[PDB]
Amino acid sequence: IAQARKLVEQLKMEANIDRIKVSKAAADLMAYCEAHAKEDPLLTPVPASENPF
Amino acid sequence: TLSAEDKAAVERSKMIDRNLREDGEKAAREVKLLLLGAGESGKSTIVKQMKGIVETHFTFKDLHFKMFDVGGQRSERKKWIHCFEGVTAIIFCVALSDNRMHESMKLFDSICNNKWFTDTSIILFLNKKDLFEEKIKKSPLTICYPEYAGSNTYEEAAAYIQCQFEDLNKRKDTKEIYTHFTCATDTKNVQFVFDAVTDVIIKNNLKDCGLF
Amino acid sequence: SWTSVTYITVEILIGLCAIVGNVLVIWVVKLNPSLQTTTFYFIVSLALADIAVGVLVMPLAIVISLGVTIHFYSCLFMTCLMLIFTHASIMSLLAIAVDRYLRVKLTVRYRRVTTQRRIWLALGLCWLVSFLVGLTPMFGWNMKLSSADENLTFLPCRFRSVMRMDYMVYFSFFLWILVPLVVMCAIYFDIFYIIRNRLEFKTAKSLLLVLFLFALCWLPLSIINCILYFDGQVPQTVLYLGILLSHANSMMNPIVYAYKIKKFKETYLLI
Amino acid sequence: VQLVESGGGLVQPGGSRKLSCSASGFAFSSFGMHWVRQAPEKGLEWVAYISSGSGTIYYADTVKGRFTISRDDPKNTLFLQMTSLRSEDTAMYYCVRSIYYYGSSPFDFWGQGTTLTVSSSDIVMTQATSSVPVTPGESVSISCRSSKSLLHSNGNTYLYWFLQRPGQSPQLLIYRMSNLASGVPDRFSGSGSGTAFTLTISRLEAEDVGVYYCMQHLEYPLTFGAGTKLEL
Amino acid sequence: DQLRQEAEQLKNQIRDARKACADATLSQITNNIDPVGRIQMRTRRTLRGHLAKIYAMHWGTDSRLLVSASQDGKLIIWDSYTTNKVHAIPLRSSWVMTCAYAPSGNYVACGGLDNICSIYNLKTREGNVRVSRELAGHTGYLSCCRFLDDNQIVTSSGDTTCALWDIETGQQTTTFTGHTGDVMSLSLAPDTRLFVSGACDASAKLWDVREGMCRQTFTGHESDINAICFFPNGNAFATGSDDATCRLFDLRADQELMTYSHDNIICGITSVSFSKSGRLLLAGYDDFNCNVWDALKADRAGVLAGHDNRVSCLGVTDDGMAVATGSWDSFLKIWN
Ligand SMILES: CNC(=O)[C@H]1O[C@@H](n2cnc3c(NCc4cccc(I)c4)nc(Cl)nc32)[C@H](O)[C@@H]1O
Repeated sequence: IAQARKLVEQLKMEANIDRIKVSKAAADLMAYCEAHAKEDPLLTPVPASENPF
Repeated sequence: TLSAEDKAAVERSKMIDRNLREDGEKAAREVKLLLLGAGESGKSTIVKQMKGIVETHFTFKDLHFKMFDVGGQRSERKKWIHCFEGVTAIIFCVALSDNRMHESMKLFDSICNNKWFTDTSIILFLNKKDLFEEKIKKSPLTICYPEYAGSNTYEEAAAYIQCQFEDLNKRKDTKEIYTHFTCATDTKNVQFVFDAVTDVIIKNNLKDCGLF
Repeated sequence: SWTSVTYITVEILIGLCAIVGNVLVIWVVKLNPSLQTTTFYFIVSLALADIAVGVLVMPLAIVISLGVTIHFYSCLFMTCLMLIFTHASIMSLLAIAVDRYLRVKLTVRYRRVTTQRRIWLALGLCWLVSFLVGLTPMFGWNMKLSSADENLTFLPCRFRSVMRMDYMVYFSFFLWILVPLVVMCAIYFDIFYIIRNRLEFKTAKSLLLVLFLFALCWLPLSIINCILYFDGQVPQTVLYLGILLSHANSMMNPIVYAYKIKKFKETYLLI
Repeated sequence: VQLVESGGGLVQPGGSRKLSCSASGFAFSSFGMHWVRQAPEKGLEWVAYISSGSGTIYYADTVKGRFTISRDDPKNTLFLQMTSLRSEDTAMYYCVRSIYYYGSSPFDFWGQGTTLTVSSSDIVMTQATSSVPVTPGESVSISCRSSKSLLHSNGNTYLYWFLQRPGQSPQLLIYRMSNLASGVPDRFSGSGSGTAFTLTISRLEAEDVGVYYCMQHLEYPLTFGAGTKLEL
Repeated sequence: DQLRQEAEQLKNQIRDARKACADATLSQITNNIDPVGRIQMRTRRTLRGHLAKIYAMHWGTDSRLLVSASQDGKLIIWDSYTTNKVHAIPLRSSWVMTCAYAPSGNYVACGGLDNICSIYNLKTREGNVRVSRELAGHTGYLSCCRFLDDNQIVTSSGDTTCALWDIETGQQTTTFTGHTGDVMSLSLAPDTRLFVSGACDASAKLWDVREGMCRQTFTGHESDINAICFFPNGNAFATGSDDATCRLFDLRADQELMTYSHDNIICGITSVSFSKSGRLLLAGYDDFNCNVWDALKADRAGVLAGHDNRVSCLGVTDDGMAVATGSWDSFLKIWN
């Protein structure tokens, strides 16, 4: 009576959850990896004068 | 090109390196023994008989042993056993009284078969011997293991069980099993562990040289 | 002559084999960091000794045979280099033997007595004794000590022209070739008796192969020498045979020491 | 933490005095130790230095080879043995601890000092004045100038601001031009660039009075400033 | 039955609400975007000094400080520009499974099989590193200490529950339950108000650190999840199983965005990290090497291959200037 009640209540909040979808948030990961591509020292390597290692 | 302070920093880094190397050496002269077994298998009896994770440190004949007990693992998912590579030997405890024997057998198969424990010898113990016969009289290995057809005496059945556990070893080329039967009351449980770890180490040394 | 051509060709091929083998042993030991411990320290010391016995003592020996008119002393230098490198290989083999005896005899106490410093100190002591024994002749143990010709300055280079026979017999062989063999023999006999009593024919097979290949390759040229010294006679082809046997031990050592360790067997097969 | 020295007193010239610095309350075997001195009513002057483990030992070129430095690490006792003493060696001598790692405050705790009295290239740092009169509640700016640019290639500007209240030992305020010390009031601030260095004290209180000091670490011998005294 | 019917139709029709509004896969849109080639990264620094397996590692907040925790009971703070050891802390237990660095550089938390999350203080008045607070109260082994502030930290455990503690008092301030296996990992969100946790029941779950709320559940693997990290903008999180699959799930789209497995891979992932642009999803493997995967096309754009044992820990700096890796051969190797 109260053993699976908290489980179905967590499923009620997992029913009422933000539904930004697999193509609504797909362009959010491409926007983050595109607009910050110049700041990444591993994707685009830094010149060997600005390299502290 | 070092600044006045970088020189003292590098001196401190070198002093830290010296301390790490000299403490490692001290940590590499210690015998690491994993402790395994099913419940009520005398793990608790052996740790007391022996001279989260519970570590028991004891010195025997100039060998410093760290025996690590992981029975307290809340749920043995065993995605943490790989942390026990390198251990000199896995001390596995079983009790003739506890077909809990079939539970112990499946555990023994599991430990020997691991990709992490293929080179590590196993020291299997049947330490207690004061209640291992009074049951055999009333009930041999027929009740738990139907296949046995030998004399329902202590020595015959105990030897058969020992052999059936030994049979679980699927590759006898790399590792060895050292079995113990002598009563737990005599204080020789540690001495047997000492002989086995000595042997494991002697063989590890000669195997590296190529002699083995 | 045919004998000279045969001796030169066999010597060069054997030396090339020794160099290639020891180079491959060193490549294997360095590629795998797991193979960087005491036993592999001794093995790589023997590997360098063999690279020296194969790189210099192989063309050093061809030059000595040709007998070009090189300075009396320039020849004694060539001979002493040969003696130092060969005695170094023999001492590396006696070191490997002693390390195995210690591991088998010291048991666990082994790692508490054998540290890296003591290992480099023993390898160095071995190479130093080798240098001393091989270079002793320049300090008076030369044919010049007996020549009434203190004015012989230029001559064709023969091992006979610059080396005194009594040394190659009473000093080199009886002290630095026979004694290593007797001590390695007793060590491996005890190591086989201990490993057997604890447990095994694989242990018996390796030790005998090693003692079988050292003795076979260092006894026959040595006895050519022992006989010549004591008034006997020996065909020239027998002399070439002994020389080739020693320089062949040089190349045989890798396959019977380094390829006996399962780890070095696994790394080498991978490569 | 308690550094306390001994070996002070009157000596005639030509003699040899010796000083001990007993430490109580920290790990003396992990700290480098400087000996600093201060002439009567003139100003501070660095003397010697001994890095942890007795490895690096430096001196001032005034008495280089004329003093010697000793250290007892499992007893926590630092010694300075002076061999010949003229009428300039008379000073109050301080024993300062110094730990060097990335981000440390390496002139943090100063000893209580001891009085020694004798009977009768290098970077120059200049302080602008010797006395500034002020009342509480007034923000004061002190400034000092250096010969070379103290800004190293690391980015660190090795300038140190100390304060010596009257009758007391000095106390670190700034350890790197613009870096406060351990538990000093946040009223103080340090700024400047390369050679010109200013310490701004907003909301001056009654205790802030005393002789201020600026010192470079860039070069051994460590050279102190002349000493600006705030007056009230 | 009634509640079983309602829970079955709840999960199936919420999955139908996900599928009916599921427009397309992540690759179907990013297919026309050009790849990045072969990111041949070279070992610049090779930190040595540990004499046992290295189990975890955390960067400093200034992209220079570092902590590495090893099996021989040692915690080492490295200056990663000059390869100098800033600090060496002896660890009450050699059974060290995880370690963390404070975001202010003041404290360092480390724990493992002894169920106790020790928290050490580096910026002391005495010049040594003493244990500030031993957080005890877990019934099993510990994993992923993660500092929120200097007085707040979330620690995962094998008790099927994670715990938000309070370093001042020392109590378990918030308890997150809901797993059916041993939580192996957690990763704090960049805004430090949420976290995700992956456990041995083949399922992760997004939790709120404020209310103790089970906000979202994630599934898709066949085996346990061994490590986890967030996409640097805090809207997606990639895990790594023993299924030899790294997977990228979106916190809002409620399903896995895409899988990062290759057919040639034999063994499972031990560690997962993200570059600063979110364009190189690194992954340490048990095959003795890590793979820098292009996080949008799932192609291995480079292999860091310098270790002699299985990779155990990865870490990318706050600016993205480096990739520290640590493995069971006692060597952390920086790659730039
Ligand atoms: C331990 N020895 C070595 O390592 C090297 O010694 C060299 N070697 C030894 N013996 C000989 C020999 N004996 C001729 C001979 C001897 C005595 C008396 C008279 I008269 C004549 N002739 C030559 Cl051309 N080389 C020899 C050989 O190269 C070995 O590598």
